[PDB]
Amino acid sequence: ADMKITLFSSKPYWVKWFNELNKFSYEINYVTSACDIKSVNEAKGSEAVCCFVNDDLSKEVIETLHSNGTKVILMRCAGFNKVDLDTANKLGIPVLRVPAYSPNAVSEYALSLIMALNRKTHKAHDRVRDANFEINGMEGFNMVSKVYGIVGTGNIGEQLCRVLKLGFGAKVIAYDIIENKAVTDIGIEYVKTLDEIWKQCDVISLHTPLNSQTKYMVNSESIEKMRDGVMIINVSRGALVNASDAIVGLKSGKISSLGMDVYENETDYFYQDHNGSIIKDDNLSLLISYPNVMITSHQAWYTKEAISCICGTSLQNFVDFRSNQIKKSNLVNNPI
Ligand SMILES: NC(=O)c1ccc[n+]([C@@H]2O[C@H](COP(=O)([O-])OP(=O)(O)OC[C@H]3O[C@@H](n4cnc5c(N)ncnc54)[C@H](O)[C@@H]3O)[C@@H](O)[C@H]2O)c1
Repeated sequence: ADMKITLFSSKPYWVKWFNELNKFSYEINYVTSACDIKSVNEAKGSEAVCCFVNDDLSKEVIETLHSNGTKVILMRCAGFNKVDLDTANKLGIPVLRVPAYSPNAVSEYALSLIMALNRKTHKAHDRVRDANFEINGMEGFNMVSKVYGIVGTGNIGEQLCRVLKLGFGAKVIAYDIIENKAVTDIGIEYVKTLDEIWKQCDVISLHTPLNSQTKYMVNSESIEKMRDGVMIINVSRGALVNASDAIVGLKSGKISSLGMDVYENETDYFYQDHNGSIIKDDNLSLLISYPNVMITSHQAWYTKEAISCICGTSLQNFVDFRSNQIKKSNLVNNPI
């Protein structure tokens, strides 16, 4: 019990890294299933549980977890939108996240999606595999010929700004409620209203969190106000884009391409192999089938450095918990 971790939403990459980095003699119970009320029993007698972005740390499961001997929750990710902190606080349970995995991983993936919808290397790859070497349809653009707008000049945003403005010499505009200095210091200009981003930008990448303001940022109102042939990247939170609006945009031609590593109803799909079963989500089924849409299963973060840091940090969180030395930066809630 005292040294046992039950790790929910296990996959081979989790096992591989958590073992490699487990230098502290911890017993790890890897559960393939996700942490929901049907699964929370598997943690019985486990002092610590480790969860990921799509686990269900709801009031009831937390209560069960506490009523069965677990005392610390380990978020092996920086997000916690699905953890009822209040239940945890009242039960004296710390939740401990990994606030800082390499943001370059997410920014350079966002670039990846741009390059891919641009030069269409996947399309090329799918054709050549079928012995079709015709390149009609794969005309791209020089990177400097488009105006990139970044919404959210934070930790990931800032990086995408550097690589663009610095690596290609492109014209880059930012919209943010604050104003990251690193962005203004390399001659990138901020616009006061998003309405300017639409008017001026050819490819837009979103790097804000999801909140009552940013939700459905991309919708019919804004899509209409956008340029023709706009490319939209979104590797942040799926709900920044109203997918059915986005489809209308794509159908009517207003939107040239769409790249998303995240999706509003992603919880019932990502990370799992569901071949042979009908996706019942029609927007998601359609987006996947459209030929100018990149949809990937929330993997922008998955580099060697990011997952090494994630696992190593969660394990470290456990040892900190037990030496009563929790790092302020990793404690999300406030238990008694
Ligand atoms: N694997 C993945 O796909 C993955 C990995 C890490 C982070 N993310 C997502 O990327 C998003 C941002 O990442 P980050 O680490 O750079 O966060 P961050 O705190 O460093 O930056 C968030 C920025 O959004 C700015 N902003 C501008 N307008 C805003 C508005 N109207 N409402 C709220 N914020 C506004 C804020 O000032 C802030 O700087 C996160 O929401 C996170 O969910 C995805």
